[PDB]
Amino acid sequence: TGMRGAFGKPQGTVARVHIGQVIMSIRTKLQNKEHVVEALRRAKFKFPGRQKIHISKKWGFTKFNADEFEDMVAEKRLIPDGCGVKYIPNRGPLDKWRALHS
Amino acid sequence: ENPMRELRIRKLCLNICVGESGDRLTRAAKVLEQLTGQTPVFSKARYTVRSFGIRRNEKIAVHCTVRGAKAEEILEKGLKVREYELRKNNFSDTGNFGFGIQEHIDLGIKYDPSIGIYGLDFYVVLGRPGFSIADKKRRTGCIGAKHRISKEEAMRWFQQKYDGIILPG
Amino acid sequence: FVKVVKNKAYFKRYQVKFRRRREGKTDYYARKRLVIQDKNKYNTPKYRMIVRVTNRDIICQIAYARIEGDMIVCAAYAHELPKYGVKVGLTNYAAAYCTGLLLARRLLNRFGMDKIYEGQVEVTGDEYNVESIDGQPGAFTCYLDAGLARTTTGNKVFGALKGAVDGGLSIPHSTKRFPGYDSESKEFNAEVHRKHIMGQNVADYMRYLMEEDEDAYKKQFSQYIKNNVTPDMMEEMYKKAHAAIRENPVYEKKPKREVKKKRWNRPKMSLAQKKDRVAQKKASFLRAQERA
Amino acid sequence: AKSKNHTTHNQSRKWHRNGIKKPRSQRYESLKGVDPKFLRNMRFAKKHNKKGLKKMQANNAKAMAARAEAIKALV
Amino acid sequence: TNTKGKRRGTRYMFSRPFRKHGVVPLATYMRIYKKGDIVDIKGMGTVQKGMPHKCYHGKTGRVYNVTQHAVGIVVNKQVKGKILAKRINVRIEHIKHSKSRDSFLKRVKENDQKKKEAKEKGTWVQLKRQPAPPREAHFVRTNGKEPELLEPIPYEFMA
Amino acid sequence: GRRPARCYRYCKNKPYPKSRFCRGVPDAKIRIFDLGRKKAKVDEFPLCGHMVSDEYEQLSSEALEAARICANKYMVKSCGKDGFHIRVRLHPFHVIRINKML
RNA sequence: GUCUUGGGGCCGAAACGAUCUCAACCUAUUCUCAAACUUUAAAUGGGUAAGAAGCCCGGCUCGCUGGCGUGAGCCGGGCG
RNA sequence: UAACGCAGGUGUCCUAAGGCGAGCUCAGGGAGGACAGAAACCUCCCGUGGAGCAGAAGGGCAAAAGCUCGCUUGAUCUUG
RNA sequence: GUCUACGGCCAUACCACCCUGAACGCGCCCGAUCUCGUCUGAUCUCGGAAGCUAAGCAGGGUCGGGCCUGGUUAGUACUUGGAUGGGAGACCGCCUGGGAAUACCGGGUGCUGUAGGCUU
Repeated sequence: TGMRGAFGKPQGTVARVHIGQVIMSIRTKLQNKEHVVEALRRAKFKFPGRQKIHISKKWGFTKFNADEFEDMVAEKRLIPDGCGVKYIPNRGPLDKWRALHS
Repeated sequence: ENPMRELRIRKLCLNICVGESGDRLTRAAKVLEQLTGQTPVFSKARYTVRSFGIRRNEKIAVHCTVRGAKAEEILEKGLKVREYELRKNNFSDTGNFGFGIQEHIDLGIKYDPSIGIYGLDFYVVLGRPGFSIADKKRRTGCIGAKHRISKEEAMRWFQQKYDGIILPG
Repeated sequence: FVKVVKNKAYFKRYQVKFRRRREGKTDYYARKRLVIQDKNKYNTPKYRMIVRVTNRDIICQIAYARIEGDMIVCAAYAHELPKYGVKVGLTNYAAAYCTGLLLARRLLNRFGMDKIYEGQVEVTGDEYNVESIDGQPGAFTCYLDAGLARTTTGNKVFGALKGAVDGGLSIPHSTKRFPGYDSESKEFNAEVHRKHIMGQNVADYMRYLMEEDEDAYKKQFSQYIKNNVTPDMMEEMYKKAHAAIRENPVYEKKPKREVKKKRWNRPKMSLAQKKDRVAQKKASFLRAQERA
Repeated sequence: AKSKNHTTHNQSRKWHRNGIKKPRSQRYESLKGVDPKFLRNMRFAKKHNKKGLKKMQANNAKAMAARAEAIKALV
Repeated sequence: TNTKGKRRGTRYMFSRPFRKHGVVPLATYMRIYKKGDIVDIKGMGTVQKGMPHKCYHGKTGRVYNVTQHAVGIVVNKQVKGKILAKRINVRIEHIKHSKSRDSFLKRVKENDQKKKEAKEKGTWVQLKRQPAPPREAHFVRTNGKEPELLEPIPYEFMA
Repeated sequence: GRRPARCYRYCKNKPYPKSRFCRGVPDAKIRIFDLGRKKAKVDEFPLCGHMVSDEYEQLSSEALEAARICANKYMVKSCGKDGFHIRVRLHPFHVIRINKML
């Protein structure tokens, strides 16, 4: 058309990553450390550039972390709900939660 | 309860949705006129749905709002056609109850060969003294929380007053 | 069920009205126009006649607004009328006129223009004129300040107005709302008004109940008969009052009592009485749940 | 015919090569735009100090002498 | 790219900050303006009459014409080489008084007060605000304690 | 044609997401962002493996389809078919334009 | 978590009584975004003010402004 | 503050859709009522703009700038 | 201590609830001759004082939702100015200076002007 007016029309869809963004994430038993660490490098080959691989300190997909997590579940501040855990703070009317359940 | 809580009929509203304007409606206003003695008003259309026979601002229905002593006697005749019998789905969750009657003559109207075949709709608004404070203009407010009408609080007043009962449905 | 209207987000996105309109007492559309001065009249105050009716009292005030709060030049409550010679009926139309007559007289007696600007004693069909001398006594003015803007011929607030103008104030108005104004002929009458202004309709009302039924009469006016006031003296009592208001418009501001620091509901609960008590209150309600 | 469009980047040198950035703030700014009703009066107040000799400053003359006599006693 | 217009790009300029919609609070109106004092122009979107043009949203001047509902202003808006003094007319409920000059008329009073109070000390207390001096050497007490030994932390790669 | 991902690798345009002002965008070649045993409670898998980017770049949604399969295709052979849990923590939003100029 | 639901159905009232079972919903949670979305919100940046064009008193003038105030303007006097 | 950058609109429309004043409050949702049903009309409740204001989009607004009424033509003449 | 009328700031003033009331001070309220508007004296308007704090309103409470102000997040993000600094490049470290926001964790829940009452 001679570039007399060249605004592209869409095709495909892309996603951006910043330095430190987390592309892909896997959950597994603690005995499968090696199965995770190398399956990801198997995945690493289908991506431009280079990505570091390390095993997180965060229990599961939760916001909360390594082996202090089992205390709070026992301490009754978190409760397991499906793929995640609800934080039970104290600003909520816990005198109407403890009255409901200790 | 105490003297400041006695339940009363704030108002009672009657209407006929005749469906199409012209003559059948302007006959219908007579039926209400024969009943309560107050000049009724015609309610036009809010929307136009052609699967009824209605047009925008076509005069569809005539309604009325009786009040006070006049209301209570109209309810006495109105309830009698239903022989003081109702159901537990006739009492709204906001403390109102209603019903209908299939023919106008059953209240005390006199049939005439010029009169058509009309029914009409009943609906009773309970209330307690102080419920006008939600309408005042100079200074307004809410109605309350323990002074409102629950679902049950409507039924137990109705049952004792007009002797009737409610058949579960 | 369907989504609740009041979410945690709904409150975040809220916008309270101005407080006085939230309680419903002040109209902030009829204040922008009935209060604000123009900017080339820099500090010349603008006076309003705040006339309010309550279930058992009539309030009249004259005010001019400031950048912080209002300024009240004078006020004449209607429940001081037992002082002057009238006892029964303060929400009467005539009672309002007794208020509007006093408010002017007390205000004018403050400012030294009491001896002048008197107007008619009792007839209301005309405006009342002024004189202006620069930096010297003359030509008072104000504007009517109705509350929730209800204004239909015969309204009680227009009892004060005819009182104000006859009192000595000059209020721009029109005799289009004095009761007795025929709604469809648009004529000055001043006679039906003269009865309304003097309470002669109430005196007719009790003469109306006399013929028909005393039993209904007792239910209505049980405290007219207490400290007996019969219809035949009704206009006579008021004629004394309008005379009475003139000689003694001044106010003396009866003195107040001495406080023993009373409180009957509960103390004003501050941070500590909140912080420590409620930190207990949990530790108390906590104790019940571990004991059962 | 086909050609290049502009660019604007010496706008700041020419800008400040000369050029004083003040409007010459001045006493006695002209009365152009004032309210005519207001201005008519201030034209009258001037008019009745610029007219005559006996009415106005005969009051000014007396008051000044008191200003003359009062201040001197202090020295 | 876009084009000329009276209000172009004033989507946020006149946007009534986003927890305040409704009638302008009435302490805007009783504020009396007078010839020769300093105002700062600020656009408001509830008024729509006499709004200052977008170029004047922030420039300050002094009011020379006080009318019933509005106050003419002398403002400094610059075309390329010429910082003009342009007269505009705005409604009162846009602009507000400036606290800049009042921070000066506050110190004018005190400086003349101190000087007149010091006509009996015989010395001249010092003029305005020598700039911030150096920090005026002193001691530091540290007896009984010891400073902490700071050191860098090791590298921990988070997710 | 091919349009190799060398062209759209850097991040050199303002975000241009699928909205009312950009119509005709296709659907991304990735659609299933979670796979494995999804119902697993948080008690189950406490070893969360991550993959983290290191270049401020763009990843084509073509790749995320094949990276998800490639890492999934291994874990299935290693752990089982309900022994892990995979979540792609990246979504393709920023549509990218093309122009045919022949 | 239970209302219209289904799909598989059971009974033959009828099964969102119950119970399997998915589901549109609601409830709290969670993954990721926005140049033409935004509660918050910098760095850099834009006007002003930094005294005699002032500070302060006494008096006079008006066809505008009105409680008696006036706002504008004129004179005069001490401190730059 | 630019490009044959982007997503759009205009060459019109109004005796009211201008000017006042008054009285109301919208969108949406729930529960109840003869025919009446998801979808007419009647009542109550919740309802910070989620509606509407001619149209493009942005801004603005709830005892309005929205809706309905009653009167009118400030859509007039002349200076800057 | 508090209320009434008119307000300034316009949520620390809101919202959900629950508890108690400091002359009818505000209201609930009893009626429709007259003024006045309605289909309806429910609203609006007008005339009163037989009752009533139950409701409005005020005060308090909720390990409340909200709201204001703090704290950690963080000297992180971001950035004015410099380099013949690294890196093929994406970008990044440094010097000079300026410097935020959620999650999360605490504290607070009206101040007050003029005029007028009450000591219940």
